[PDB]
Amino acid sequence: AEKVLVTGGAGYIGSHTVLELLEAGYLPVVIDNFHNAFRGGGSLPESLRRVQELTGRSVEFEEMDILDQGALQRLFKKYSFMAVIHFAGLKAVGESVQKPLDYYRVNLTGTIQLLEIMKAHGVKNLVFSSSATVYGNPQYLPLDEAHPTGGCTNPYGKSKFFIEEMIRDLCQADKTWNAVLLRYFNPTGAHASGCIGEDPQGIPNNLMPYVSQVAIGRREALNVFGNDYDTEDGTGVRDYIHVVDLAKGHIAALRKLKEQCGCRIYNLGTGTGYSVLQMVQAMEKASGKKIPYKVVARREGDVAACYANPSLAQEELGWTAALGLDRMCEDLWRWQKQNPSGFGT
Amino acid sequence: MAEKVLVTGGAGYIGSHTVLELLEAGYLPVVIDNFHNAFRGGGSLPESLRRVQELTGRSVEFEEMDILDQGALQRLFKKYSFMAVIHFAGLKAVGESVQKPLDYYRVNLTGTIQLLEIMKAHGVKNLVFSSSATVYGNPQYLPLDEAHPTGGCTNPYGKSKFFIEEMIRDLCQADKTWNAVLLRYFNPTGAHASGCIGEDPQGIPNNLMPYVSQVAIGRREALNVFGNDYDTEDGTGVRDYIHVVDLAKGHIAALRKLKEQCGCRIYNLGTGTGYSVLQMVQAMEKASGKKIPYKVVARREGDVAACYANPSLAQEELGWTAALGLDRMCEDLWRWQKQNPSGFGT
Ligand SMILES: NC(=O)C1=CN([C@@H]2O[C@H](COP(=O)(O)OP(=O)(O)OC[C@H]3O[C@@H](n4cnc5c(N)ncnc54)[C@H](O)[C@@H]3O)[C@@H](O)[C@H]2O)C=CC1
Ligand SMILES: NC(=O)C1=CN([C@@H]2O[C@H](COP(=O)(O)OP(=O)(O)OC[C@H]3O[C@@H](n4cnc5c(N)ncnc54)[C@H](O)[C@@H]3O)[C@@H](O)[C@H]2O)C=CC1
Ligand SMILES: O=c1ccn([C@@H]2O[C@H](COP(=O)(O)OP(=O)(O)O[C@H]3O[C@H](CO)[C@@H](O)[C@H](O)[C@H]3O)[C@@H](O)[C@H]2O)c(=O)[nH]1
Ligand SMILES: O=c1ccn([C@@H]2O[C@H](COP(=O)(O)OP(=O)(O)O[C@H]3O[C@H](CO)[C@@H](O)[C@H](O)[C@H]3O)[C@@H](O)[C@H]2O)c(=O)[nH]1
Ligand SMILES: C[N+](C)(C)C
Ligand SMILES: C[N+](C)(C)C
Ligand SMILES: C[N+](C)(C)C
Ligand SMILES: [Mg+2]
Ligand SMILES: [Mg+2]
Repeated sequence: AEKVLVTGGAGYIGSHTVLELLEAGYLPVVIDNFHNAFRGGGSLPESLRRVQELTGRSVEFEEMDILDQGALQRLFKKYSFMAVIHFAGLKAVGESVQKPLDYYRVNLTGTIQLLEIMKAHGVKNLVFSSSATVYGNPQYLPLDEAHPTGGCTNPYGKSKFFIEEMIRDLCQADKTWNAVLLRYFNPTGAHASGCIGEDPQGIPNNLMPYVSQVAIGRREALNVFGNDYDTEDGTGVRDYIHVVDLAKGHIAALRKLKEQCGCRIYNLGTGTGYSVLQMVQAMEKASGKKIPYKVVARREGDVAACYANPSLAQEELGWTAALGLDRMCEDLWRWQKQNPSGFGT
Repeated sequence: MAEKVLVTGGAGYIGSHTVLELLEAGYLPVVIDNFHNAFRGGGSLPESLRRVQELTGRSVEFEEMDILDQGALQRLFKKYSFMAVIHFAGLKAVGESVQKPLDYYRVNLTGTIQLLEIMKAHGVKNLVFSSSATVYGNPQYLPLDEAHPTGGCTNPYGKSKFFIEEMIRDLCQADKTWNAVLLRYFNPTGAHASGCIGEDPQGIPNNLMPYVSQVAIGRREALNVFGNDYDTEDGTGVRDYIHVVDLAKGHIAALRKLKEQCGCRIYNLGTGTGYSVLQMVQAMEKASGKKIPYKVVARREGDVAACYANPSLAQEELGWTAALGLDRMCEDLWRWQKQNPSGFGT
């Protein structure tokens, strides 16, 4: 009746969201298998221990895989969840092209297993981590919720779109379900404290963490994936949104579920697009470092540009992304500088 | 021929017929099935397979198991050397799908993903998949060629088939070492000529033909025709009925194609000719010599007016075509029904 299950909560967006939830008086229970998150010293992952410290509130956590029915059943028997925020999954567009089965497995099969447990336990309130990739190659920009979905350019985007469809079907089959599908754009930045941030395990697939690792000196130079796109400078254009703003959108989503909203879909973006080179520039500026780069071939699955029309979320969720580029860059750099090796090494 | 061909859902309708064709064509099948929609034999083998053994004088290796059981699947791939996999296993009750979506996603999606993962792990990268004309969504033009748009399915069952195609297409695009033939079946009907095996619907049939045959035999009072106000010659739905034996043979063609290291290939398995509900009723009265009373009721949710294949690509590239006609299909269906009033058993 009270707890909020947060899958993949030790990750980038999840950790920030657990923070916001706690600050807002909610009671999160987090699960993660650490596939893409650093393991803390103690029971808690590093990221979560830090959130526990920043908020002053306990973080209930369990190490587990969403693909383990057993563990999930156990978890649901142990806690009385009121809702589920589902972040757990694989998220690299380019990797998906090469390892489709891993994506279908973790993203599709893992979500199906979670929905089955939820249904079984009567916890029919969900917030799902969707993505702008479900729009496939943009037919128009900015992207609104009315733009066609499907015809994705990569297996990851298909996996997200397929999940949206399953959810719509589930909601059609049972009107008692409420589900908010959040199509995020490109989150960046970090908690203002600089204590938590984006700390991928291994080499970063995302632009910004890679860029920050270059500025801090952990990486020699950034590889720019193509410069022959139909954009102002030829490099990819994305709608960067502060991870803090994005995290806050989850609280608004929780409120929407309480209205017995049914199945709803909202973009979570700023509406302002920035190119690869513009991001590098903003980061040189924030870090005071030179961010060497070189142009390589395009990365399969990538689109030239994508940015959101965030009006719907403002109208129905009463949410808007407050923070801008400067703030994103500044927050990112603060985290990087305070944590040159991320959470640990 | 020492390597084996794994046939999932092989105790079922299309699968059993396919197993028979594989044996006759010299392949060595290993069949798996969980009995979800197949009748348990008196012994270990499913009845359908027991009969296929007698009809061919050849043996069928069989293991009772669920594709969702990773442990059993992993053991299976250790036990045998497979050169290819023909994947028939799955749930197919469209109506139930609209009500139990997750069951459909679990069995069809998760089941396939597991199978593909185990195949990969053991170096088996040759697949034949049971797809369906439903992936084309509501027809935008007729006849339906492989290039007609896919997706936009109207029920979970259909969406699941489309999702599986996409996954396989993605796997093939990623890895040029994979070969996969996606077969879009249209409306399988008929039965093996011996009348020994056929479609054995569990409970009230959801498809037209078994409902028709069951009426003929008196197992059902009368046929309910789902609408007669469609934009068709007689107003009833039009479909491309294709003999299960021809369909089965298409799978042998598929194996041959895989041998060509064909990558991802997609072919319709239809005849190219559509027939209306009323036309099938008349053809069944002709074949059976029995009365088949009907009554026109409301349209059934999700039905399209007409659906039929463009069989050219299959003929030219898969090197296959349906040889059996309408009368043969009805005749064969009737023989099976007549000789087995209650389907399988003893
Ligand atoms: N970062 C981005 O730009 C975007 C992210 N998304 C989605 O948001 C979600 C969270 O993304 P991020 O926080 O950026 O990535 P992340 O990799 O930091 O977070 C995902 C978390 O899931 C965990 N995880 C992975 N597989 C798991 C499994 N089988 N069981 C349990 N935990 C598992 C990982 O260890 C990780 O902590 C994902 O679903 C992602 O696809 C969608 C759009 C934007
Ligand atoms: N009959 C038709 O009109 C069409 C059939 N298809 C597809 O062709 C395939 C075969 O169709 P049919 O022979 O008519 O159906 P069927 O139900 O007779 O055959 C499927 C077989 O799969 C087995 N099975 C189900 N779930 C299983 C699981 N989890 N593990 C192991 N075995 C399992 C069932 O027990 C059954 O013997 C299916 O994938 C179906 O969706 C596609 C188009 C048309
Ligand atoms: O080393 C790198 C990494 C990225 N890029 C480019 O930078 C941009 C952003 O790339 P990336 O951070 O990988 O983000 P996306 O591929 O746009 O996808 C992100 O944003 C999507 C929503 O827009 C989510 O679906 C994905 O999970 C999330 O990874 C693109 O134009 C990339 O080509 C480079 O040039 N070099
Ligand atoms: O009791 C019945 C059953 C069917 N019909 C009609 O007969 C036609 C055929 O219906 P049915 O046998 O259920 O076949 P389809 O709905 O066309 O679907 C079959 O063929 C599809 C591909 O064409 C596959 O996706 C399915 O799995 C398979 O069941 C349609 O016009 C129906 O409206 C009736 O009038 N009465
Ligand atoms: C029209 N667009 C392809 C430039 C978005
Ligand atoms: C006869 N065979 C080798 C083609 C199976
Ligand atoms: C194997 N094939 C040449 C008949 C396509
Ligand atoms: Mg390639
Ligand atoms: Mg009469």
